[PDB]
Amino acid sequence: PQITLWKRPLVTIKIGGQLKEALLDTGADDTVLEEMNLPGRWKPKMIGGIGGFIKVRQYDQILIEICGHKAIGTVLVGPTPVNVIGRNLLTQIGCTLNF
Amino acid sequence: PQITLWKRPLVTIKIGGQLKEALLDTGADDTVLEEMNLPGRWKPKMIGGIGGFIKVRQYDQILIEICGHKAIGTVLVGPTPVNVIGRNLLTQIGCTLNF
Ligand SMILES: CC(C)CN(C[C@@H](O)[C@H](Cc1ccccc1)NC(=O)O[C@H]1CO[C@H]2OCC[C@H]21)S(=O)(=O)c1ccc(N)cc1
Repeated sequence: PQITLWKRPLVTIKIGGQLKEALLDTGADDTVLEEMNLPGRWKPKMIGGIGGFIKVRQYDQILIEICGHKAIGTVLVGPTPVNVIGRNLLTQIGCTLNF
Repeated sequence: PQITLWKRPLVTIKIGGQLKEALLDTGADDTVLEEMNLPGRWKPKMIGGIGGFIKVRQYDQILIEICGHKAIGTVLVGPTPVNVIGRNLLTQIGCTLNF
């Protein structure tokens, strides 16, 4: 589809057998999701933006479905104010910016 | 143009007669630039990101050219980790997400 930017580009995703809402975020290097109890091992990481850094748990090779498009890759989990699908997964669904 | 997301969607912008590099950021409502001298009146404001809130100077109705596309709108100046072009200007240059 085509998504205009009048409002936040929020879409439904499916991750770990759960449905959530997330932003399609071209400004996010990596996908970051609200606190959720995913199984498997993980690695500590800190990610920075406006306001400073938050601590997140890095899970690798996580399957996510974004508008029926499947992708699998890194998912960071932590106390983020919003769920963002970052470029690491946006590339996998064929997402481009166009003007 | 059509911009893929294998690397950061960085573009050259012109603001206040100066060239700068900036990130096309669909997850940003607003446009936030690093500390710089901008001609015009400004008001102090707060803006919140992934790591908390920062103090910015709000400049209204500023001319800004993004990759050869003119916009006139609000620009926030403050200690952002990187220059981000948010939706308030992305809409003006006709930017959409497509997949
Ligand atoms: C600042 C960017 C270079 C990086 N950010 C993505 C960006 O889209 C955030 C994503 C975002 C969105 C909402 C809340 C927090 C973070 N937007 C943002 O900070 O925008 C602010 C300016 O406009 C306002 O509108 C939203 C917040 C304000 S980030 O959230 O900090 C981030 C950093 C690293 C990763 N892997 C993922 C995300």
